Amino acid sequence: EEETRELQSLAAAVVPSAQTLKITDFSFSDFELSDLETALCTIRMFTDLNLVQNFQMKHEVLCRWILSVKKNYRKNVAYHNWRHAFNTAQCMFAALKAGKIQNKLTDLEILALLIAALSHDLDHPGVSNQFLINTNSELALMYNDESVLEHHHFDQCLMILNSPGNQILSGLSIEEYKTTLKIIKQAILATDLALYIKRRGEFFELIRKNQFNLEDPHQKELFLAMLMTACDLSAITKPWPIQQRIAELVATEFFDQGDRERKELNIEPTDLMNREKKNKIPSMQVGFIDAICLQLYEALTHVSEDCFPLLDGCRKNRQKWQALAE
Ligand SMILES: CCCc1nc(C)c2c(=O)nc(-c3cc(S(=O)(=O)N4CCN(CC)CC4)ccc3OCC)[nH]n12
Ligand SMILES: [Mg+2]
Ligand SMILES: [Zn+2]
Repeated sequence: EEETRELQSLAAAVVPSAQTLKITDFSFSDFELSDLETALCTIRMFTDLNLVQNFQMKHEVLCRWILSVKKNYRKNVAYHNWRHAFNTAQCMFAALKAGKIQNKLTDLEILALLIAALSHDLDHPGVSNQFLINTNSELALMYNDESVLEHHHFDQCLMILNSPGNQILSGLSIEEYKTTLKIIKQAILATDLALYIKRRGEFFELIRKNQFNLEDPHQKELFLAMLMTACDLSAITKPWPIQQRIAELVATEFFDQGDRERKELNIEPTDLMNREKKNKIPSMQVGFIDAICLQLYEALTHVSEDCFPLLDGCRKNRQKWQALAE
């Protein structure tokens, strides 16, 4: 069995230090790492956040769970694949450690965030929520057109967590388990950009007015959602060579959806899904940064100044894209 071999290889390998793996760096790149190495990085993230120790995770179970998560991403989807999920978790790790966000959260919240980050795009088909609704996909029918992809991702997450030999939450009490699942679901649903756009104004206003208070349960939940989005979109903050590469992957996925819309819906795709409008990418990236990204990274820096590198990188990438749009 090809999978039992993968499991043994992973379980027997040494876990290099966080320093060696560079996973505390906001500028981290997975490009030169093998699949096995990304799995080892993932073990190191769980380990250095004290999750293995505090929740008594069995090494073998953690290894299998990480392998189940990775295998449940589609290798044929250009951007929303295991590497995106892995990078999102890495950004979460960096924000918690280098950005000092770990001191503001509970162990259960950190556990949920890391699991959620790794699991948030599980089995992503490479098409948008609106595409799924307009084509009457089984997913859209299943979830009544509401955060379709995100409900699917959480259901896939739960399926992995409840499957034999992958139960990494077996060391939690029942009350802890129920709490953790509730947070994971909210954290995964938060990655629906429509929900981010809907909820972020409250967060930005609380920050502007110096009223942000993490002891208020609603504000804590709001913050966790915002942090999920910050990590989900973090490729936009990477050094230029990395961001330019990831942007090509994002455009590939979009153009592939546009091809599907041409054949299956017999429509002309919008500019962002139109491969013929490839020349417009730079201005669309500037638009994405201005409307979606910049305000979030600005707000996060007010929460913790040590998260500044995310804002800095985002600003630098805006300058490079704007230069290419003239
Ligand atoms: C859903 C992809 C979110 C995302 N992550 C990253 C790193 C990127 C990136 O670099 N660039 C794009 C990105 C975002 C927009 S957008 O802001 O206008 N917008 C279009 C519709 N979408 C999806 C439903 C919401 C926002 C437009 C073009 C984009 O990329 C072109 C390569 N989006 N993106
Ligand atoms: Mg998603
Ligand atoms: Zn994502």
